[PDB]
Amino acid sequence: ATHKPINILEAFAAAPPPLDYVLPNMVAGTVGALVSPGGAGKSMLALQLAAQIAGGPDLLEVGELPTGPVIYLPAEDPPTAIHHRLHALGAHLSAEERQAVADGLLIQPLIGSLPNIMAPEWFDGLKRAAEGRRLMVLDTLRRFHIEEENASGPMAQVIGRMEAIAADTGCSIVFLHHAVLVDNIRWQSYLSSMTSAEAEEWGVDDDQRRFFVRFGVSKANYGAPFADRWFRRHDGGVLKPAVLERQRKSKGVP
Amino acid sequence: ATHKPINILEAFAAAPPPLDYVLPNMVAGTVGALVSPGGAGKSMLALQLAAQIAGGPDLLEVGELPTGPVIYLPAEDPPTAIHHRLHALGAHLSAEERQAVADGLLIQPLIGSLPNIMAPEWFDGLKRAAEGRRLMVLDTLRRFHIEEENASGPMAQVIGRMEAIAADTGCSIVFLHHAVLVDNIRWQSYLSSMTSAEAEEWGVDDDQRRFFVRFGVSKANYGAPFADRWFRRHDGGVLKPAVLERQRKSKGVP
Amino acid sequence: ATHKPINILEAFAAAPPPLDYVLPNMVAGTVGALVSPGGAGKSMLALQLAAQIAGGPDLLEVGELPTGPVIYLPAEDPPTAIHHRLHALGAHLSAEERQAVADGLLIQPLIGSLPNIMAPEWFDGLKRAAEGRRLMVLDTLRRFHIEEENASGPMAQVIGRMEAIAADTGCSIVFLHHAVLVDNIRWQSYLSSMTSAEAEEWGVDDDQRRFFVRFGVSKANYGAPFADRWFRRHDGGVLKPAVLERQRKSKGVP
Amino acid sequence: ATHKPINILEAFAAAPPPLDYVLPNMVAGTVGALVSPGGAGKSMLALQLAAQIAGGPDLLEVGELPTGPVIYLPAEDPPTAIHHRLHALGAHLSAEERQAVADGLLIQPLIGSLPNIMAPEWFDGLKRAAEGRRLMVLDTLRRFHIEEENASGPMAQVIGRMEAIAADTGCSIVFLHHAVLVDNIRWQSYLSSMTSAEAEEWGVDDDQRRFFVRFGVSKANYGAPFADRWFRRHDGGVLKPAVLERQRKSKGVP
Amino acid sequence: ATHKPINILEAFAAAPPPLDYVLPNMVAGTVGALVSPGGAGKSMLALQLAAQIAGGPDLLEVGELPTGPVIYLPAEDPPTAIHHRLHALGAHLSAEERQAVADGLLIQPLIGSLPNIMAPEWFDGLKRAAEGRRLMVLDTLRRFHIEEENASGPMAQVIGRMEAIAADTGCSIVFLHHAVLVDNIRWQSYLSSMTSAEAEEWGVDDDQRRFFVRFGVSKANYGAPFADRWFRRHDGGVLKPAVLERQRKSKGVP
Amino acid sequence: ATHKPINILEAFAAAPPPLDYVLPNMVAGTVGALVSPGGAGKSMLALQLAAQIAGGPDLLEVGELPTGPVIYLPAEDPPTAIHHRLHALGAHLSAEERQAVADGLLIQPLIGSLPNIMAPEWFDGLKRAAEGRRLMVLDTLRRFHIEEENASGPMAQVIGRMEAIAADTGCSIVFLHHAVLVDNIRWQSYLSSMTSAEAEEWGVDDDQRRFFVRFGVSKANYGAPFADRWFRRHDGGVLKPAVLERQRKSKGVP
Repeated sequence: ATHKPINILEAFAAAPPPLDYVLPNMVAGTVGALVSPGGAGKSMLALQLAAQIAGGPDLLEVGELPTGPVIYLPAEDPPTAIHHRLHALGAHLSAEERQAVADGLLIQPLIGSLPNIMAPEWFDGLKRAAEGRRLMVLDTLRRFHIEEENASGPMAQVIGRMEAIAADTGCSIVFLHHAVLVDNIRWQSYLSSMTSAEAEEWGVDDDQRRFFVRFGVSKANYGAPFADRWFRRHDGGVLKPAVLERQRKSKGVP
Repeated sequence: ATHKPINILEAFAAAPPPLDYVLPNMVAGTVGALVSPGGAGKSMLALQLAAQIAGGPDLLEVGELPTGPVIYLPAEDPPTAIHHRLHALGAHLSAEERQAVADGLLIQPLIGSLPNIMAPEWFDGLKRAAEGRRLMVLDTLRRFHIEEENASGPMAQVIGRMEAIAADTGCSIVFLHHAVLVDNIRWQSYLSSMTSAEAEEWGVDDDQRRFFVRFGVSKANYGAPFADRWFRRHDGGVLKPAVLERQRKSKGVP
Repeated sequence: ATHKPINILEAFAAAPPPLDYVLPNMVAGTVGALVSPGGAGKSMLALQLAAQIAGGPDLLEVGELPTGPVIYLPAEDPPTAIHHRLHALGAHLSAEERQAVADGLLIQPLIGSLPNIMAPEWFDGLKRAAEGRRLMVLDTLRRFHIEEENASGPMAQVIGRMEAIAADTGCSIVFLHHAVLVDNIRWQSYLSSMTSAEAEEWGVDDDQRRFFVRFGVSKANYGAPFADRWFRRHDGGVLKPAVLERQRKSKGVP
Repeated sequence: ATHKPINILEAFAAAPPPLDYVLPNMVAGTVGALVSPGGAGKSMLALQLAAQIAGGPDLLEVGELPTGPVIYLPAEDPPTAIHHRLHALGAHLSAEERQAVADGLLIQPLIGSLPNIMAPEWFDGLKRAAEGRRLMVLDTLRRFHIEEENASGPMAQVIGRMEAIAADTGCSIVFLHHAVLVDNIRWQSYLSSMTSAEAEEWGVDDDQRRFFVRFGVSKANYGAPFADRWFRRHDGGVLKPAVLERQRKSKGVP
Repeated sequence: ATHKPINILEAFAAAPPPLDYVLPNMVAGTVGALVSPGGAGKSMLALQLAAQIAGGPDLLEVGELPTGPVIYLPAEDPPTAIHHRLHALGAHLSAEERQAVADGLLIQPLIGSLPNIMAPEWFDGLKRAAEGRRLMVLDTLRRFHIEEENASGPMAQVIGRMEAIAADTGCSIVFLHHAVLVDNIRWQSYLSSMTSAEAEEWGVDDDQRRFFVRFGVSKANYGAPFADRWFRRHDGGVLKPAVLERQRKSKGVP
Repeated sequence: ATHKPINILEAFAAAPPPLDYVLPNMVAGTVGALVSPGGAGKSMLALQLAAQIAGGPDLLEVGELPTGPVIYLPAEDPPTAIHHRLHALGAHLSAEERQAVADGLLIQPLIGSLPNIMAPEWFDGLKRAAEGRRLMVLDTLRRFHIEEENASGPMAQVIGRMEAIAADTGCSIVFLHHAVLVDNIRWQSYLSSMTSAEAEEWGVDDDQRRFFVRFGVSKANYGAPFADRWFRRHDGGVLKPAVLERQRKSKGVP
């Protein structure tokens, strides 16, 4: 990506247009990450945010977000599993909403395709796939490079190429990560399953905490504070705002 | 392999067909692993599951599984040893069951052949061998690559190529591994010899524990929970269900 | 860069010209660093210092500094965020001061441009951009090389190239670094958000410490001591002196 | 090496031919190791075992073994030391036995020859020398490769090449190793000088333990258990059975 | 460099000429090192010893040293800083002594030049610069190579090249090093700022210890023991003998 | 080096000639090492053994050793230092002995010559220099290679080349080492300065233990036991048998 010098006098003289956020606290045209241990629900959450930006409803009740074409690249899930996940989500959408989602969302399975962003063929293809789009989701980062995720140099190159695509096309990029990488990212969100401790704190008996997960923004530079959110895992894993009440007075001794 | 974009509206519109499992909790067309310390019985278990999927009887009493051509690639055992294991297993099969196994199972010894999936010759050969088959078993992974199993980058490439073959041919791949690879695998099963503590728990005298092993699925993303299984080692190591009874009231002080 | 041998006799007889400092304690024509944890305010401080040297006012109350052309290279901030930062700073500048800054400061966004000082094309371009200039700011170092920052050999080459550019052109270079690498630098400054301990030491009640940050020179070889400074964070993050006084007697028990 | 698929039906119907052991518990046509600290007596034991298989007497009292041509490759001992070792062993052989050994054993000194199994010239030469032979002994492994023995990738290739030679020619390969690397071997034997604790356990007074060494198979997959053996060190280092008996009641307090 | 065989009979027959020392305990035509933490005063001490060997006075009161052409190569200090140090030193030299120093000392700044002794261009240039000279000072070693100072192999090559230049030209080489290299060096001297404990030992008030430094030889193979020296820091850092008296009876309790 | 197969029948039928030792317990035609911390006296001891094998007297009173041409390669000492060392030693030799030493000993200084045995030019030269000789001494190993002495692979190559030279030419090679390497060597000797503890044990008062050093063979496979020897350091470092008496009854409390 190449940029023209900033017009300093203009920036001083007039108020610049408000920042454009693709996601809460994430500026459009940049790279971000969604992290959590495997199985926490990143793929489901990612699909839901993708569907919302594509034009679907705000089922997650995060802020209302601008709409634009979205491309989701799942490289770890078998296609038939994705079918089932979409069918499950579909139960939460009206006929008009299902249509809007299909009109703005592209899902291209890449399991076994071996994408390597450090290879010209894939960098070129990914950049072309980002053109005209507002968001690109990579699930997960591990399958889009062949470097050591512990090597700062190689990873600075891998992440740098995502920044190049985003800056040149305007299409934001969010990669999922099972868990440095975070040091090279300016926006980071996460998923954290409800712990036994949190279960007691929110009046959820153990045995049931398996159905709740919290989401928040762990790293951001701009925008108003985004409060952590609790989601309930419905049939098929679909996430929806949880209805929970703080257990001010303990039920026993935590 | 290459995939067609997901038809979103169709996925929403009607429930997709049920998932096709090659093994308990493992989706057909993906890669999985069977792990345990050396000498625990992976080769015998693998041969039995292979014989089952090939069309043989469900001697292991694990779930009922779809049948299809199977290719077993033992790269560490002397060919004559494989003959002894087959002969032992044969004593548990009727005439028609032996014919069934023979018609659907191919066993190609590779000791001394040095297969290297990162080499074009072997990748192409292994992919060709997977064509038209339901399952391919690699025994063990160590002899199918020349990388440092501690290196995430190189191993991501090795496992990645197995995913390419499985997704492209539809043939599932399961590799054995002597006790990371777990991080890059979505399905994982294991074998663990009966401990002295477990022997006490199941009323099995110590010294006799050497004849029992437990089999379970430690990592799976889809499907109903698979209950751990206890197997009894018979002549030649052939595995059978074993009917153990948990000692409710201990025989003494464990 | 090339230097002429030192004329010994002349150095003895003539009074050495006063050292030319681009920044407090930093000799013009050398490389230096501004260090701090991400989010402490390096980008804002650097911008204000750059505006001052370019010809703007001494808003920070640091020593008056020689003026000269300045080029600021932000490689991590999206252009729109820079527009906003400039507009905020502009509220502290008169019409004449705004023009002075615009006349002497050049800001070239590099997000996604992937600069690599070890690559001929980039070394040449950066060297070319340093010609005729007083100061060049790299924000941050991590985005100007693809090496391991903990590797002395590689970083010697990276830092060495910045030294070559500064020496040959006369343009000083200051790179930002998010909290080894300081062992290769002769000038280092830092930013440190006020801690609870420091707030009690300076008469700032807790809950208000979020408004203050300290700036100081942690490594220098020449010049009179630069006293640590406390800055108050104003709208948009603009830093202003806001003088504090030491709390001789504690307000309680620290 | 190349193998023919296993004829399943035949393996079921026909009784598998008895496993052919080159050494106790070691299947002919595979790779194995003899391990111990330097100086324990590996070279002498290996020479005696080699002489036996070549057609000499069973001086060691191990199981009678099939006879066949043997090639011994000492890469660490100067030729003159080998002459002396042979002369010492000769005192235990009759005229007819000496001739049998000379007829079936080939000893090619390689000290200073710098064999490297990873080099085409040496892999080809060693493979050629294994043709038509029953056993090939490498003394010791360290002098047949230039890799890091603690590096799994490189050693996989080194050991893999020995497996290829053994499988293709039918000639078993046993390499000596001075006390990871055993994880890649299926057969392992050892030598261990009698310790003070073992001497008291076997009725040997201290000060005499220097005369005894124990031999045993530490890793094996097939065959009836081989009982650990105690050998007495005679002139020149020649090993002979010398049977000991367990000391039921201690001679004091161990 | 190339050497003629030693004439043994001649060496036996008569006592060889006395050893030629370039510095205390350091034989002419070899490599040595001056080590200390950064900021201890190595550059000033080095310049003074250089000025002495060049023909200046023995201000340091170290042994009397043979005179000869000297070349000083400071690669980290801005040229203008060197002018200030020379000017300060000049105040301690008479008119004739200044001329003496100027006639025998060459100072070639190399900041930003990036000398790399492993590169043919620089090795050849440095060797040419050593021709006809008595001493060459490298300040500091870090800027004369691009290797990992932790790597024994590469450093053995770097130091080796310095030995080649010294042995071939006869010009001794001393490199400064900010606190392995010691293992590959036969002569090593150091600087260590006065500790609070040492201050007490020499009746120097704390807070004033900052003006004293001790110089010594930590590694030397030949010559009479060199006694540690205490130096007083004067204006501009110029070093002078300092006449300290050891406090026999302590002033209080150390 | 290449060797003809061993004539087995001949080795059995007749007693082979006694082993030829170049040094106590070291077989001629092999590689050995002399190790000790720097400054212990390896260079002096090495020169003395070299002079003895060359034809000089057994000043060290080790065993009487066969004579043959010797070449000593000092790569760390300045030539003039070697002159002084030889002159010192000369004081202990008669005119006839000095002549014998000069007739059989060649000393070729290599300081700054940068020998690299892994380079064709140097391997070829060293091998040529070993032809017709009985012993070659390298002082020290570090200066004859550019590898990491901690890397077993590279070192196996470096040492292997010395074995190649020795085996092909018959010239033994002993390298000195300041202190793995020892694991690759079959003969090792050492020097150990007298400790305060040893001083008391041999009735040597402290302050004087600096004049005594012990020598022994730490690793050997053949020959009769070699008892550790105590040497006294005379003028110039020349070593001679020390006249010491065990302090059976302590002088106080050790």
